[PDB]
Amino acid sequence: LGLREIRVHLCQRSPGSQGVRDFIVQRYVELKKAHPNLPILIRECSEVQPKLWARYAFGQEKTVSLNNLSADEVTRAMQNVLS
Amino acid sequence: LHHAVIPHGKGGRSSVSGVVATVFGATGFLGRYVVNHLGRMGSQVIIPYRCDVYDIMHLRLMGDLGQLTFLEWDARDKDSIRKAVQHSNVVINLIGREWETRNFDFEDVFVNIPRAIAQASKEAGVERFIHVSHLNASMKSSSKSLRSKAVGEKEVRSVFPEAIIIRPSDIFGREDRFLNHFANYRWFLAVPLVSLGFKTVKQPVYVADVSKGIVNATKDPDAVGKTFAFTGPNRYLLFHLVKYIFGMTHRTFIPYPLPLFVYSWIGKLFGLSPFEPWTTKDKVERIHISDVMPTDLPGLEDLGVQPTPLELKSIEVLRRHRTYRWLSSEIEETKPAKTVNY
Amino acid sequence: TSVKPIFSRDLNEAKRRVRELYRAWYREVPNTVHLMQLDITVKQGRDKVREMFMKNAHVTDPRVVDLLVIKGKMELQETIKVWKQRTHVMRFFHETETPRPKDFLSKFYMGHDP
Amino acid sequence: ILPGAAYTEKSATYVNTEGRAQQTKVAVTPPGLAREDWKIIRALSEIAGITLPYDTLDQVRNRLEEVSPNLVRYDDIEETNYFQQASELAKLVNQEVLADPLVPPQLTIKDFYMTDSISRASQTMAKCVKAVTE
Amino acid sequence: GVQVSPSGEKITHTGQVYDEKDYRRVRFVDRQKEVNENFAIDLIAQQPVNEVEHRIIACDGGGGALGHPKVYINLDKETKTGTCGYCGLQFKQH
Amino acid sequence: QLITVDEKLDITTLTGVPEEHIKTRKVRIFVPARNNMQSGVNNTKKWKMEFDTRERWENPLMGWASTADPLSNMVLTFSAKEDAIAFAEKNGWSYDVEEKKVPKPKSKSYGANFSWNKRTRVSTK
Amino acid sequence: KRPTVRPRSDVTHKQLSAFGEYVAEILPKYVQQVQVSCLDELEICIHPDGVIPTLTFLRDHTNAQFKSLADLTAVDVPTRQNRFEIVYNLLSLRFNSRIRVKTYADELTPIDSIVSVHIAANWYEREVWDMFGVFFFNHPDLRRILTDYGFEGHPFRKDFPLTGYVELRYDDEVKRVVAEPVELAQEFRKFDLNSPWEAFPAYRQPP
Ligand SMILES: NC(=O)C1=CN([C@@H]2O[C@H](COP(=O)(O)OP(=O)(O)OC[C@H]3O[C@@H](n4cnc5c(N)ncnc54)[C@H](OP(=O)(O)O)[C@@H]3O)[C@@H](O)[C@H]2O)C=CC1
Ligand SMILES: [Zn+2]
Repeated sequence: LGLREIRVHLCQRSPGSQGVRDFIVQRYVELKKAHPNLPILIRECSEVQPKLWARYAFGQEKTVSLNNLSADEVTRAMQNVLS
Repeated sequence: LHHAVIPHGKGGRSSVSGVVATVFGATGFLGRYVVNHLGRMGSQVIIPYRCDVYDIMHLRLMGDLGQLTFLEWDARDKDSIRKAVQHSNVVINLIGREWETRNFDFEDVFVNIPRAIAQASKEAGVERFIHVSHLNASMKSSSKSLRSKAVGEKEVRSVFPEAIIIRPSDIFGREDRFLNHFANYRWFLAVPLVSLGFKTVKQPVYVADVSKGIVNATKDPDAVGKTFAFTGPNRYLLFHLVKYIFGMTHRTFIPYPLPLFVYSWIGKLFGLSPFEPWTTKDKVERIHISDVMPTDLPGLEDLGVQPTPLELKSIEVLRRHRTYRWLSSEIEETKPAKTVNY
Repeated sequence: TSVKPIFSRDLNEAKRRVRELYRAWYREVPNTVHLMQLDITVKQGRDKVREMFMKNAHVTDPRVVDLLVIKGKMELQETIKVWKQRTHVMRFFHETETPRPKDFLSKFYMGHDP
Repeated sequence: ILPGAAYTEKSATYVNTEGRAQQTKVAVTPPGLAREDWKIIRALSEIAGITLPYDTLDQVRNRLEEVSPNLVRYDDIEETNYFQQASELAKLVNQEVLADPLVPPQLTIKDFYMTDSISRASQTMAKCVKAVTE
Repeated sequence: GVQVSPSGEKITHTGQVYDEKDYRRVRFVDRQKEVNENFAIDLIAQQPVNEVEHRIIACDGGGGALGHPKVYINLDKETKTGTCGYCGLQFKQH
Repeated sequence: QLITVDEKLDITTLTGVPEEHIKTRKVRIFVPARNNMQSGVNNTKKWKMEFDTRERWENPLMGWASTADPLSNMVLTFSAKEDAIAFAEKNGWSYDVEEKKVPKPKSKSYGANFSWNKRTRVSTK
Repeated sequence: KRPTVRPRSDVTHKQLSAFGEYVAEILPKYVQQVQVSCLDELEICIHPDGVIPTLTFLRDHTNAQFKSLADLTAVDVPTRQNRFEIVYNLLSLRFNSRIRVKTYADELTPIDSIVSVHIAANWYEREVWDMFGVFFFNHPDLRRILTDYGFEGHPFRKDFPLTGYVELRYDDEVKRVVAEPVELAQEFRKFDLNSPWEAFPAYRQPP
């Protein structure tokens, strides 16, 4: 029911990961300040479709497939999971 | 839990299961199969024996290098029991004979010895002690054997609490004394029965199902103070059971009435033979005792063994009683017996 | 791709051979049980024949199926004649091995197997 | 007490300081009734109603893939970045370093040989401590 | 030089014995655990330490080809006594 | 003639290995590491293929090490990684590959031992 | 002079080398890589489809009367995609020479039989099948010759464990010899004996 921790996957140089990587350098700083006790376990792999895994109260994981989503498009996608 | 006893391997020979066992009836008929299922997996079975070293020869199979240790003992003589039940973890007492000898009564084979094994095991420090009685082991009984086992069952438990009292029905098998008995009545032109066999119900059980039950009784954490009754399915009627034995053993079937008073005295005559008698007054009564229902006891299903029907595993033992012109017949041509819930 | 054939133009043609070999076994179970004194009944013998086929029903390579059929005929030849005795025929039924469990918890209790 | 298996007794994925995931491989089966570390939690789940999904080891590696892709990549190092963002969030806090000299616990070689349960239990490592101090 | 363990069992020259509670002791019931009573630690110590003139002395089993490979010991140490590696003999000088 | 077959080559049923050693078993394709005690590199150059180790226990009688699996002792040598992979997939075993670890060429000069201003100066000989 | 090194009769190297070429250009459709070893023995590698023409030729031809089939072996090499390298050793009794003929195979690529040409192959011809699983076309009987009647395996394949997958023992529960998975009492001790030094520089394989 209540969000416990988010985690995001993305590549280094893959063009598909663009937008996730543009997201961090603009909106990551603001969010963590807004939610000090919400671990956003961002992890950076080599080749992987970007994902936004979310963890909830009991055993429950909802995930998206935010591949080739613009930087602003990620902002709404994750803001959806927060609310 | 000594590190040696800890189980190991995938289960089989050359393995360890921590079931160091002293079987006191290995030389017999049920003991052969109990040792096999202990030795098939990894178990060091100590086999006390008094017979010839030749009669125990067939038991040197069914066990890896040094998984068997043969020791001598005399039931009357104390201090040979303790020497055998000392290091064991489970003691399986299968001692039992169906007739009196010059030295041993039924009291001295069903009551005294189990007490000596039981007392010598509790002091020794065994964890379990599996005992075998008969299902019809009521004190209010007619057979001399069944009544003695009733006292032995109570006396074993009093000395050694938390014993496992196994109560099989009449066990049938290859070298048995149930199907090999009725099938041997052909040597007389007919098969005498009491009341043509009606009013008597038998619930035979296969040996492997019994031995599987005994072997799993030394593993399952529960069943440490319980009393089982390995009956098996398909309660046949003695007339229908014997008629079926001759159905597989394509010989004949000429049952006729016979009072139990004459059919016991004739049986008492065969009991005079110095050798293994063919029949005895006590075996006449056991064959003609209705088997109680298993309702108020756990049984095989509550222990992890599937009872095996008689029709499936009857040709294995009754083939040797067939003659040429009937040796190659199969299970299909027998019209199996009819079960009765009476 | 581009592999020479062996007694099979395509899978359907090789399925006919398997169906030909099955008809050879189903007609044979009732003769072995009697010719050599087996303790099984014919009804359950044919079940094992069918079971040994479903063990290999997931294969789709035409070449593999032909080799499976070739071996089966050899297995049948050794049984049509009594070259393989009661010891060998009853080896398929696995009447002694303990049924290996499937539940993970049962595997965890005994042994280190996965 | 639920006995597990040591690092020489089970296939496990350890990540080192560089972030380079590496795989142990079984050399000796664990002694006695000890079982693999991850098997106990899976078995412990099934007794309760938690019923953890994955059954065998290869499925647990699939689970590690979802939680963190880098773990399953063996002998591969991820060119991590984004240290700027961590530094910017670091400067926000208003804590002051204590006015006390910092001294590592390991100042002399005698403290090297006893630092873990495995080394502590060993008798060779205990010989070295006896030799060094003496 | 055989010593009996508290359980009454005989300890071999390798120091082995089965505990009182070990089930593997059954094999010795009605039989015996043969142990060689001529230990090797004790017998080699009862030999006298040989004294030689050189600082490097050879050692072989004694018969030449019937002994052990030709080795050379260094006898400069005075606190200890040089020991042949194959046979447990000892050498000193002076 | 020829046939069309796009399905991956698969001969698990022909070799007749029991199913208990097909799915569960794991295969390791690697180039064995040089025994660091020796400085020769002949043990390498050949891709090997072991199997996942299984339980070994002391025999209750002699203390010998007894096993319950037949594949433990088997090691197969291959010329190149690609050939080993085909064998693993062809027989249906699961496989994992550890990439070759060849030493990086190093610049050893006897003259660096005796340098006028660098720190490479060896203090002995 | 050199009592250790074997005497080298180089005459029989020239004779074999001349004959290998003679066979090479008199049967080009199949012949591949004829070679002669130090030990003066010829070796002809044949495309598998040419086994009958090559073996029939080398028997009937007047200048090559190889009528005796010494043996028909098979070498398993998992490295190469065509594993099984069937070998034919032949003998003449006329020219007093031995010639080896080699072809490749695979567990899904059978080879034509030779019992038509050399009846000696018949039993050797099954032995390969029983031990390597190399099916052979046009053979009359073709059944296992060596292994038990119930091996679902091919023992000489390098992927077959030495101890095997099954052991036989006697059981009283069923009163017949039964088969159970193998559990050795003492595991076979594989000795890693290979030395890490180039014993033979003449066979170096550059990277
Ligand atoms: N129908 C059945 O078979 C039934 C069997 N049971 C129980 O099963 C157990 C064994 O069945 P089964 O084996 O068929 O009977 P057996 O007579 O075949 O087994 C006899 C065993 O007991 C030993 N034994 C008998 N008397 C003595 C004695 N006085 N001193 C020492 N050892 C002795 C025998 O040793 P030796 O070989 O030297 O005689 C042999 O090992 C018995 O306890 C019996 O009550 C229960 C119900 C019915
Ligand atoms: Zn010496």
